[PDB]
Amino acid sequence: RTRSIGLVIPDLENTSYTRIANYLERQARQRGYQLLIACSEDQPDNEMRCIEHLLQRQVDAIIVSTSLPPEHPFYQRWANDPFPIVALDRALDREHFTSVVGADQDDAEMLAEELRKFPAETVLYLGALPELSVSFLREQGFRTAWKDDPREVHFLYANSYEREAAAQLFEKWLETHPMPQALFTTSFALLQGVMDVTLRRDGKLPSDLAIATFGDNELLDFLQCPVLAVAQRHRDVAERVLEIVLASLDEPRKPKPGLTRIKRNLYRRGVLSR
Amino acid sequence: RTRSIGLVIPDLENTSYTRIANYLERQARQRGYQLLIACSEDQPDNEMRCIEHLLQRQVDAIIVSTSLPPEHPFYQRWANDPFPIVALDRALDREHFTSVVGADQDDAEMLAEELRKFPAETVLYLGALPELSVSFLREQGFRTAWKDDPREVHFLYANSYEREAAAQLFEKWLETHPMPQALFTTSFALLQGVMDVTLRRDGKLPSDLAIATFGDNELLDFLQCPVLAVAQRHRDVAERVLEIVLASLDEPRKPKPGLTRIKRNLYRRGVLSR
Repeated sequence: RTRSIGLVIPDLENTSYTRIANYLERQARQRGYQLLIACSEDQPDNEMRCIEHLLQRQVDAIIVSTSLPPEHPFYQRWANDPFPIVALDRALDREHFTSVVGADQDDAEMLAEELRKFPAETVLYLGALPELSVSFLREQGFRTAWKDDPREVHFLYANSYEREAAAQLFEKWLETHPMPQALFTTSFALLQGVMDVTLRRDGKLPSDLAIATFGDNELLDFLQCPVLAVAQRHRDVAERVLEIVLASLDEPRKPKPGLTRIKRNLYRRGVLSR
Repeated sequence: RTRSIGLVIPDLENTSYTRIANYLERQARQRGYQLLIACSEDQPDNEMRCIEHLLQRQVDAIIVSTSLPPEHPFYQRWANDPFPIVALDRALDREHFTSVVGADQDDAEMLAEELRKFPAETVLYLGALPELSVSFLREQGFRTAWKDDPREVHFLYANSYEREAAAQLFEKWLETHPMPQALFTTSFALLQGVMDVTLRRDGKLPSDLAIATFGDNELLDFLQCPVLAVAQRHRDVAERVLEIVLASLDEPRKPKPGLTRIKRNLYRRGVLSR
């Protein structure tokens, strides 16, 4: 017992991971628990050796945001081990591990439901990598809220979740199709890309466009148009992850394996903050 | 020998501290150490107990962004002690400790000298807490670059490095004077404060105001006026700190005690971005 918990995440560069790490650090310190941050750079081999380096340092538990294909046999080593691995953001084997993930589907529905209330003839759904779950979960939540609505929705998918990729595709798409009144993006990076194109061409970012995006930024309040944004309950996430770590260490018999979900918060910015 | 280093910072929320922490863990992991983060919340009492805790966990060295004044009696305990204690951002005793700090005067002048080149008449320096060391140096640097300039500079000073303090003051000042043609802020928060009121009044962020700020943000690119931004070399700072940590462990002597000013990088945004 070193009264310490390993936390493996991609990097402390992403605000989402950092804010959760922030809330978790102040959470853990509060109970005389140290937190050991070992980043993977989202590389599988790095993660595996970040794990053992925590084990070498007599860590009491690990919290992981795994980059492996979860089933990958590495974590099946601790499948029936009382040593607790608690997953964050990206789930582990749902039969041998507790995982705190988000509720992308219900989130995407809520956000989509809200955007639809805005008048707009032409609508554009912009995502990326529909092969992935986060991409599909979000599309499904959206399609759910736009089921019996008459309006046609143009769907457009980029090769990656990047600013440049979105910029290129949206610009190419503007040749055939015209500018939309309503927009739905599944990451902030996509919206950036779309905005770059609108700053080009127009010179002026829009004041006649309902924006709806995943991820949140406070600087969206300066925009001249209505924007809707969803972001994680970073603190509420941290609480739940830690409660499970403590339950496994303290209580007799660990919590049930499987997913537990936490919904995002909606934010009305741009003109909706006035 | 645990092969571990303790970091003590205010929080994992401030951009600069997190980015520095990011580039520091990635470096520390490579050299084969494990950072332990302990946040003071910028409270003296907390800061002190953190160091008690980290020391108790057999840590090899500590990096600190201290909340205490440079020659506080608490850190005189390790003044002639060979156990390394390196200082980040906020400097410790300038003769018994080595401090990796910024070049606020140099950076201010550089940024100021750049801002001058635009054709403005009414230029406004907005700062906060003038008597503080950091506030002083930035006022100092600015005056150097606007020494022989034959143009007035109304200096305005908020009573906190905060957004609403800046806004109130500026809008109350905007009664007595007309709109500046150039502008110089001493933090990002003060720039926020100014833009809030400019978004009021005008209902639109300016397109003709030459802007110079401390602290960077990519989203400044979307502005439609000239923008100059200056921010830390997180990676340089991080790796140059850690170099001193290892030199203190390995080399038969402790390196020169004193300040090592690392200069900030300049970026161009708004219309300058495109």
